Amino acid sequence: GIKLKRLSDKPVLMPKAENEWERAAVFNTAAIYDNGLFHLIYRATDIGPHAKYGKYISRLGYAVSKDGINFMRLDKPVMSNETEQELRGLEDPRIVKIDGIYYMMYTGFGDRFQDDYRICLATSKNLIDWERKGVVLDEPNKDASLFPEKINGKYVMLHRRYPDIWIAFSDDLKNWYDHKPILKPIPNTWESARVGIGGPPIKTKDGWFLIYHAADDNNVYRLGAVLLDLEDPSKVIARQKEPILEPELGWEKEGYIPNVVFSCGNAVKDDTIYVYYGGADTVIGVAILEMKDIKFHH
Amino acid sequence: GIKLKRLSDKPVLMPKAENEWERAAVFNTAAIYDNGLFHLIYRATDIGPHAKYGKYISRLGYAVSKDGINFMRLDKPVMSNETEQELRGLEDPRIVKIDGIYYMMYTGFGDRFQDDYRICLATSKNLIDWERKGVVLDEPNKDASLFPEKINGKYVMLHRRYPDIWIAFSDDLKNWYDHKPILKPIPNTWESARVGIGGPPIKTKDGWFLIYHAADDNNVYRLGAVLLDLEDPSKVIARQKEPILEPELGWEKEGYIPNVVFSCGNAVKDDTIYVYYGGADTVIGVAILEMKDIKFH
Ligand SMILES: OC[C@H]1O[C@@H](O[C@@H]2[C@H](O[C@@H]3[C@H](O[C@H]4[C@@H](O)[C@H](O)[C@@H](CO)O[C@H]4O)O[C@H](CO)[C@@H](O)[C@@H]3O)O[C@H](CO)[C@@H](O)[C@@H]2O)[C@@H](O)[C@@H](O)[C@@H]1O
Ligand SMILES: OC[C@H]1O[C@@H](O[C@@H]2[C@H](O[C@H]3[C@@H](O)[C@H](O)[C@@H](CO)O[C@H]3O)O[C@H](CO)[C@@H](O)[C@@H]2O)[C@@H](O)[C@@H](O)[C@@H]1O
Repeated sequence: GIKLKRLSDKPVLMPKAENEWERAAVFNTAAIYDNGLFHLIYRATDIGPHAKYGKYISRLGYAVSKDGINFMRLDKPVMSNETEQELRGLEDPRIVKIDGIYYMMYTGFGDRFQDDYRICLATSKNLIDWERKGVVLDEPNKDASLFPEKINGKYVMLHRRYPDIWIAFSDDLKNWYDHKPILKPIPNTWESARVGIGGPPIKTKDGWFLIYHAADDNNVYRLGAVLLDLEDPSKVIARQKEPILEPELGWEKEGYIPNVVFSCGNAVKDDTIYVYYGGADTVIGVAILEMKDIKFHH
Repeated sequence: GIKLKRLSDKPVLMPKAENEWERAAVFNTAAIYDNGLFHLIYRATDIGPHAKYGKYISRLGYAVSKDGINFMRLDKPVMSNETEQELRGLEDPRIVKIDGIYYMMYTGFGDRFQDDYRICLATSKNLIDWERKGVVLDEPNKDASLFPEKINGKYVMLHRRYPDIWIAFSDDLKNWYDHKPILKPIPNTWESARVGIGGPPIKTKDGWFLIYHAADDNNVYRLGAVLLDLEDPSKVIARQKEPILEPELGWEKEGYIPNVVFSCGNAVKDDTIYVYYGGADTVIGVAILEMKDIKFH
């Protein structure tokens, strides 16, 4: 079945000692192909991203590439910790573009009380200047994105009421309705502990192609794939049994958080999907999948 | 008359010692407002830009800003020294946008023989990925730009056959015709030694507003202003006698090349012109002019 193919045995982006805001880790990046270029909005921390290392703050950087492998990067974050909901920063952005506007959903980590993390929304026309729209769902939640277009006149979002992937609908992005779970962990497998989306889903002629992540009972993170019905994305057409990507290389297995591959971004150019992923919550790699190779076992 | 007003008493961009390609100087930048942002394509050198320091190489960097004062910058040049005409790099870019395409004219400095510098053209849709189109005029020349639109069906360019500003016309950017001088130095003034354009001209209801630079007989560089006729830009309607900008601050007067202000870029947002300029061939500053204040005596 479906296996992602690494474009490089080295990371495509790494932390930068000279800049405090991204000195420790760059990971879990949004990705989009636009106007002839691959664009990354990447999560970056000043400290290793676990409480055992310290009070890490996540900020969002910008990088750009012609080929999807070799990146140039801006020296300052395009979004920084500004609100109370963002006391400990902004995490794990997912971006789609609808009618000339980029919609980014990210985790605002406050850590003022138990489960003080919230899905937040920001919009942009240019990926540099972001306007905050506030909390999307006022509840402990993350792993969220819009679908890249309206379905039957409505905005559609994926979210993650622990430990399951959920879907919901909205007329205006302000109020959400028709919440329902669509994907759950499976006991005694690689995907037993929890599930959550990767990057935003991608429209194909056979359905919505959605990459997801899961953790096993040792907290090893891997990626998998599902296909959702076009008109009712709450309906799962197919779910591949085996992972599409697992920690294999040294920088996937070792880092601040061991044995993690984790995606928040899948850019598309000429029928090739470029899946960007965090390795060990420390660096960013890329792996590809050609659209024609999206096949689920009949 | 017309005076540019500095937005800051500090530079808006400075060299960055940790990157070789822009370690010593950033200056003489293109500038354009697009999609809610100010964009700079800046000239950068690895060492002080004078022969006494060595064989400096110029490369082109990218910077971006919401407000036109505070910039973020990419870590690598968007264009580097690649051809024989660019042995010593790429200098002094001027950019305009026509029908979704950015046209950048820059100096390719080869230094293989006397006067081995040529106006070259590159195009982009995104300001990051540039496609070389080659030499524009095969002759010693610089200080060049397209006009930001076609006039009577034709591309129009400014150039500088030393020491005068010239104009020329083209159907296709490949062959040029109707070369004519439009602006010359004036003896016993601040603009006695030579003249050349600043950034691309800006369309006004009264004519084409063109910032130019000049050097005096001590090689002090200042900016001035002219107005050209809309339909025949070879015709000068007005020329201000006094400069619009001169070296005054420490980082304009002192640096690798003393007493220089030099512009290759003027971005426009909501009827305000943002004139970016090199100071002392070392750093970049910005000064503004509101359209309503464009008045000639
Ligand atoms: O520094 C002010 C601006 O100078 C021009 O570009 C520089 C250079 O100009 C040529 C010539 O250069 C002299 C001397 O002025 C210069 O300091 C040294 C540097 O090693 O070389 C000398 O030959 O000066 C003439 C008088 O204006 C000028 O017409 C010549 O083109 O040209 C080289 C190659 O193109 C360039 O690297 C230098 O920067 C301007 O075009 C701006 O670039 C400078 O701001
Ligand atoms: O969004 C805030 C932080 O959430 C984290 O995930 C938590 C929770 O984290 C656990 C550990 O798995 C984690 O390594 C350490 C880091 O200090 O904190 C613990 O509380 O794990 C559950 C299950 O996956 C999530 O539902 C929670 O959101 C990480 O994602 C951090 O990166 C993030 O800053």
